[PDB]
Amino acid sequence: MMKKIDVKILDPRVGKEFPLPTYATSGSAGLDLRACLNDAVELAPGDTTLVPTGLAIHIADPSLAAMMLPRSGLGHKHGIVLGNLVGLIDSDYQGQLMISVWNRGQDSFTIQPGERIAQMIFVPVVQAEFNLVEDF
Amino acid sequence: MMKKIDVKILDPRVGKEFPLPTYATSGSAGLDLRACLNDAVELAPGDTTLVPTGLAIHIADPSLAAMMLPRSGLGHKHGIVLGNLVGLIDSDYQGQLMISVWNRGQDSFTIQPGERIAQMIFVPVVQAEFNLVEDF
Amino acid sequence: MMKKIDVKILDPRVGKEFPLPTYATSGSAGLDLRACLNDAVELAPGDTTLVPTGLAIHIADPSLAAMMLPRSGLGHKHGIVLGNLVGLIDSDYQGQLMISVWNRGQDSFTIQPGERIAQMIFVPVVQAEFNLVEDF
Ligand SMILES: O=c1ccn([C@H]2C[C@H](O)[C@@H](COP(=O)(O)OP(=O)(O)O)O2)c(=O)[nH]1
Ligand SMILES: O=c1ccn([C@H]2C[C@H](O)[C@@H](COP(=O)(O)OP(=O)(O)O)O2)c(=O)[nH]1
Ligand SMILES: O=c1ccn([C@H]2C[C@H](O)[C@@H](COP(=O)(O)OP(=O)(O)O)O2)c(=O)[nH]1
Repeated sequence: MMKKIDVKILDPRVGKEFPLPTYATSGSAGLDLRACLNDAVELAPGDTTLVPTGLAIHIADPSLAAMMLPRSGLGHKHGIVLGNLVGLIDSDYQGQLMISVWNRGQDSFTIQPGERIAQMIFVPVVQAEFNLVEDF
Repeated sequence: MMKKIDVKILDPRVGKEFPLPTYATSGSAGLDLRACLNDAVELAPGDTTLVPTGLAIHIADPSLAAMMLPRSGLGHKHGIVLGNLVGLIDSDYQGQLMISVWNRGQDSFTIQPGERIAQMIFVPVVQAEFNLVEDF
Repeated sequence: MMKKIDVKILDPRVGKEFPLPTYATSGSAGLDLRACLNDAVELAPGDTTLVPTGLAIHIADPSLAAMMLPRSGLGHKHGIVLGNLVGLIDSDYQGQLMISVWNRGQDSFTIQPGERIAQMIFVPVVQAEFNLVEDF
């Protein structure tokens, strides 16, 4: 299913020094995001850091949200995951996408400028209207 | 999209001492949940604890589930996340919502009564009917 | 909502030594997955391991993805979660489902052959078509 999402580029390097995110295959559910850094960031085990993506999106439709997940190989093989585990991006959020990266493993790891470090999917969300009942 | 969800309050303090969860903005995808505690809980790095919310919901529609996620600022900035990473609440679950809180960081942190510590979103789920094939 | 998903069994023990995954209740959103191991795997605190499921699925519909989540009791009570926190399975992925299991807790834990260690849900995903704008 395709839905149009507005995106604004916040850093000159995006699209130039490294590309805008794209779905690898037609059956891909997540987009990879890349670290828009100036210099490489070394993470010792336990450290977390905030990495800019140089992008800002505006989903604008209230039935849709985006989730940021770890990448499997990096999570499982290298211990490089998200400090907030899963990031949730609301339809009305329009600031920069920032990635909390946490080193949950036992070896230092250096994030390279432009490396793909997390992935994003867009899911339908429903807003609950609570019906108070004293018992179900 | 709005769907009606039944909710039963399990503790007298909910709605009184602190409010029932609400969507901050019209374009919010998650509801914040608050710790329905009697006393503050100090978490040393590594500790996990189970926090009641004083609420029980009953989604009751089998095409819908709820997920409990960490809050970004607390996850990323303070290392306060969920012990089971992401909690999944089924449509037929009707017991109390309980939040596993884990201190994945390096400083002790005290959870205050009524503090917002996790967030919940409602997503559509599909139930798979498996078609056995010997090869795709 | 029911959607048909093709599944191919990769190990003789699946369906025989332990069953194919099923929804416990009609209102269940996730399927439990079981470790298709030969011998029990002991995990010391900090360790991660990759566990086969002996299964391969092919969602094949591009509006649908599957997520692998920790099980609550094991995550919260025993510190046994996923090394990549949340696993995302694309509609065109057709290789074995493998589970990164991480021991985030403080006690060694042994995974038994056939034990249920993670759960899977199928969610609708949307593929974003980015509309470049200089400002929102
Ligand atoms: O990994 C993340 C998570 C969230 N956000 C943005 C989008 C979201 O709308 C806003 C607030 O996030 P939250 O999960 O509501 O947490 P908090 O209220 O603790 O800031 O920050 C990010 O850029 N990256
Ligand atoms: O953070 C959580 C996760 C789950 N639950 C409830 C809802 C769910 O229906 C029930 C069982 O959870 P599960 O993920 O199926 O795990 P387990 O079978 O290991 O108890 O517990 C919570 O209250 N909080
Ligand atoms: O827990 C997991 C996560 C993913 N996969 C499969 C499905 C997915 O299509 C493929 C690639 O996963 P990914 O999240 O894209 O990460 P990476 O590109 O780092 O391999 O591996 C698994 O078997 N188990």
